[PDB]
Amino acid sequence: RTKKQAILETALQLFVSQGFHGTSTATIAREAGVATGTLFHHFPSKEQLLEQLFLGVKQEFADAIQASVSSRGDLKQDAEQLWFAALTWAMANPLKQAFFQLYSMSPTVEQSVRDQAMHGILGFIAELIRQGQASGELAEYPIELMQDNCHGQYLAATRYFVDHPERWQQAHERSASFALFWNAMAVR
Amino acid sequence: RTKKQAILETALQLFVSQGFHGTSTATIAREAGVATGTLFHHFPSKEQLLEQLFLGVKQEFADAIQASVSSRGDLKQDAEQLWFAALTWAMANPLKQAFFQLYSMSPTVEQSVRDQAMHGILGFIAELIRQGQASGELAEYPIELMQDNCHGQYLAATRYFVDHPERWQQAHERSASFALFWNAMAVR
Ligand SMILES: [Cl-]
Ligand SMILES: [Cl-]
Repeated sequence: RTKKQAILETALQLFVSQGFHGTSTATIAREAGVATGTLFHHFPSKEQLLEQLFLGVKQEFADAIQASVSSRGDLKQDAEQLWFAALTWAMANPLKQAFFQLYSMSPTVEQSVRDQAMHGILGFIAELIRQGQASGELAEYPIELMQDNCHGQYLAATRYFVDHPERWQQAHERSASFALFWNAMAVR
Repeated sequence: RTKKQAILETALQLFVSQGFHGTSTATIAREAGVATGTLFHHFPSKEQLLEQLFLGVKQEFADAIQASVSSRGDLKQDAEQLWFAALTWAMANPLKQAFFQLYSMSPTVEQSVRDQAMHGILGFIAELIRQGQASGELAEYPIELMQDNCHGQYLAATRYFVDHPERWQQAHERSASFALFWNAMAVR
């Protein structure tokens, strides 16, 4: 409805179907129904538009998975709720999920912007790992390697369930996905 | 050296720096030093060139990691050698590794071609998982989910070590990366 929102929504569609460098600002503006001048006012470069979109979608994801969890104090239970809320979000938002698969861990997004998403927007993930390490449930590996690992396993499980959508309906497949996630981190 | 190889190497450079849809066949042919006619002889479409490049780099990766293994019959030891050979390859080939980060798990490559790389070129990975399950060393989850998980953990660890190249020189960082990889799969 808003000019800025039409640009962001149109950019999301095009960056997924045609890529970042495969998409021109003229195409974005036209498909959004705005003058090229209006696009550059809100976003001075195509790079800034991608960065704002990236952080925006990351914030939506973080907000959805945290709002789905009401803790009872058990870390493994909360980790399970967060994992299945993340995977549910991925199946419910196929365009935004395809955007993560393409840009979340790619050399395309500036490392500093990927850092803001990792330690800022998803800062609570490292806090849960720290709590699990302190309680003796999680192994003591470098925190940043463990968060990248959570991120890689999420992308692997969502690739799997998008490729085999019938398996997302099978509890044995879902349980196996959490087991791979938890057992990578758990103390041995 | 060969006309076909100059094209594949040029396409690799451009598909990484400018993307697939951001790169034209004219630019590829020009930068490879070949006539557009020669490009289409070897590769009838830009899609076929990406697919042949993709399978080619996957075959090089598979060949390098398998050639670096001195197996003694211990699965965990062989998995450790394969994991560190894969990460060594990623650090040694920054362009081809960036190509995997961008295309290996992305919706850009045809699912059929991603399947040929997964079950054909890297078919030995599934065989090692089956052997580990039969020996009581690896958990019994669906093998395709486990293989996607191996793939996601590799991309996460190589993202980490490319972002922090000084940590790749630290044995405790390296050991922690294998621990996350092995413990995801191992029986509990
Ligand atoms: Cl969506
Ligand atoms: Cl390279």
